[PDB]
Amino acid sequence: PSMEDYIEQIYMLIEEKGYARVSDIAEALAVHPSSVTKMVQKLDKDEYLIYEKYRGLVLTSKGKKIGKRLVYRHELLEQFLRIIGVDEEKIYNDVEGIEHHLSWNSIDRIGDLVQYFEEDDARKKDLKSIQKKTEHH
Amino acid sequence: PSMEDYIEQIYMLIEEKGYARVSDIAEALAVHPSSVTKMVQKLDKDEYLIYEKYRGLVLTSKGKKIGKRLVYRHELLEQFLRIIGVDEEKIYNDVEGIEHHLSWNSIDRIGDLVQYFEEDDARKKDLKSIQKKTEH
Ligand SMILES: [Zn+2]
Ligand SMILES: [Zn+2]
Repeated sequence: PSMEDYIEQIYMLIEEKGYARVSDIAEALAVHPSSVTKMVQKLDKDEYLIYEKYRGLVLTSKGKKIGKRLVYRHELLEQFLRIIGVDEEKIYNDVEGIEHHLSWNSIDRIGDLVQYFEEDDARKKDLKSIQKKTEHH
Repeated sequence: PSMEDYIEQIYMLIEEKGYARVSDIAEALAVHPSSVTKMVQKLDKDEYLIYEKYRGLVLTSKGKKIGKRLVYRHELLEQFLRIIGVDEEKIYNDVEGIEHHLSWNSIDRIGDLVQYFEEDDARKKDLKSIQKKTEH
């Protein structure tokens, strides 16, 4: 997991539970707690989050903005693969593997693509028609 | 560099030069020759290629089929990012980063999408109109 992977999951946990426990981060990323503590320290140093005494892990404004961006990117990519017809079961793992290796330019263009299809269902129908061609013929 | 990264580059060198030198593979993947030798041995064990006392490394039919599919995948993804409007200069690095992490289902669906736009320019024009809209 990259730094973006950690911030993405920390943001999600804070929104889901209201806080992000090291044990919960470790579970979400399927890694050892030590790996989390190491990354958390790096994120603290880079000012993405803090840990004032008790209370707990808290994202800084910089961490919150990036986290929101990452969840947006994840959601958008799933919608993209869903719209173009990828089997639902395969969508998550694919987004997991590509999301943090795409420039913002690509993300924003994929965003335009999604809007393109959402704007007129007729385009989705024509796309399905093409899938039928490339299917047999 | 993953196993697929190596096969993709080896296939390309063979198509370009007619052979894949360890040094050319190291330069293409920006890695040390030692890492190449290690990977080549793994690829040999896995039967993707073999070594010849006079022709260097040769891909087996399994390696050739994979290599061809990898180059197809790379080219397809570049065309996809290109048709949807990504700045040309950013396309290569994006494809390099995602290409070997997409299922065939996704690759084939992206293939249909490319055909969808290549079939009627009006669709390209309409996508451009939306980009102007999302631009506000
Ligand atoms: Zn994600
Ligand atoms: Zn490639």
